[PDB]
Amino acid sequence: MVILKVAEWGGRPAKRMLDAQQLPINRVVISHTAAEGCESREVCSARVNVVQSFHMDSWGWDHIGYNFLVGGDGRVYEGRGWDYVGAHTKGYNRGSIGISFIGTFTTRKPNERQLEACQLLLQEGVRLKKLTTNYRLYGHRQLSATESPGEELYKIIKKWPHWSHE
Amino acid sequence: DFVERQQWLAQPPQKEIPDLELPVGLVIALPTNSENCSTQAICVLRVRLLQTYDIESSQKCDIAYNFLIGGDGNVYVGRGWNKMGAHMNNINYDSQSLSFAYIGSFKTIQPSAKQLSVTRLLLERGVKLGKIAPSYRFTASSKLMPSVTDFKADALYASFANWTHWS
Ligand SMILES: CC(=O)N[C@H]1[C@H](O[C@H]2[C@H](O[C@H](C)C(=O)N[C@@H](C)C(=O)N[C@H](CCC(=O)N[C@@H](CCC[C@@H](N)C(=O)O)C(=O)N[C@H](C)C(=O)O)C(=O)O)[C@@H](NC(C)=O)[C@@H]3OC[C@H]2O3)O[C@H](CO)[C@@H](O)[C@@H]1O
Ligand SMILES: *[C@@H]1O[C@H](CO)[C@@H](O)[C@H](O)[C@H]1NC(C)=O
Ligand SMILES: *[C@H]1O[C@@H](CO)[C@@H](O)[C@H](O)[C@H]1NC(C)=O
Repeated sequence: MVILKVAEWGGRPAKRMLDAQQLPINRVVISHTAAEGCESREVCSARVNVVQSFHMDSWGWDHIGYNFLVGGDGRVYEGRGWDYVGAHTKGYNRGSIGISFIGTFTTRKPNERQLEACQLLLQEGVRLKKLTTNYRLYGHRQLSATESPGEELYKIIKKWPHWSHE
Repeated sequence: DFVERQQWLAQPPQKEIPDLELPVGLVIALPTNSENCSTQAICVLRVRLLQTYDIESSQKCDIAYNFLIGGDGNVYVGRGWNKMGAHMNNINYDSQSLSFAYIGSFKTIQPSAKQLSVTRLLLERGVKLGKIAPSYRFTASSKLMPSVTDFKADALYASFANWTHWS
């Protein structure tokens, strides 16, 4: 598994110090970016930079909103990481990890590498004690009024063992 | 001066969109009836949120417009030069025009001088590229369909009233 740090994908640091999470975290929220996907380090880095600008400049947040993003190249792009509170799911940022699949998965499935990367990321979080052993996983749409993470991606994660409707 | 779809986080279109027969003889101005914008970062917010509205509330295949013009004087690429828009909800008009949407609401508020000047450059670029016929008509969506309340933007259209190609 490759996790590219903010600096490694050419991103900016936070505008100010972010709030720290109480670890271990037992909620994960899966979203998509609802923009174009990507199949290489160059293209995915480009996509994540635009996302960071949207969150920091257009919305005026203090950093890219996700804890992690997963590219169609199979690489993980670090956002806020495991230890800080995100800006991805209103009311649920504290005590959760927000992971966004880069792309739009309303009628198209995420690819083999993207799904593999996310599975490895979650297993790494449990292994490092960032996530509880019995963490609950949700689609963004269960917690917020949205299409996110896209019907085809949501149908996939609904069959994952950690998925919860509570 | 052009902000490409990727730069505004555009969602890819839901399905294939039909090509226009080019060049078009008609260019149509419309308001977005969203809040306006004076910087690229806020215009990007406006355009990306309009795209969602157009797809998810209006059930369109993509943002409804060929190009969008922000108060910052930048041109935001919508469906572009070559694809049919969905601005009039009428296949006769939509298949035979390009749409320029002005980001904001302009019933009493005027567009910025930037918005108006870049419109001139945008129309000229279209003529040079074979997308707009040299003898094009530029008109208001509201003139074409007087009954449509969302097309009303008196202060926008008054700003083009003395332009030679305006009808
Ligand atoms: C196809 C699709 O998914 N469309 C959805 C569409 O998805 C959007 C899409 O949204 C995606 C799916 C997304 O994951 N959005 C996250 C980032 C989002 O906006 N989440 C908000 C929460 C944002 C948030 O928590 N912000 C913090 C900001 C905090 C600022 C500062 N303290 C900091 O920490 O930086 C906040 O308010 N926190 C408070 C304190 C709280 O938790 O109570 C939510 O769902 O409530 C956007 N893409 C990106 C990359 O942002 C882009 O803009 C429109 C479209 O494309 O969203 C609209 C709602 O606007 C939905 O109706 C659509 O169905
Ligand atoms: C945007 O709208 C506000 C409120 O009407 C106005 O004061 C401002 O000048 C407008 N900005 C532009 C056109 O750049
Ligand atoms: C109509 O607009 C005027 C200003 O309101 C004149 O400056 C101008 O001559 C005319 N517009 C053009 C240049 O076509």
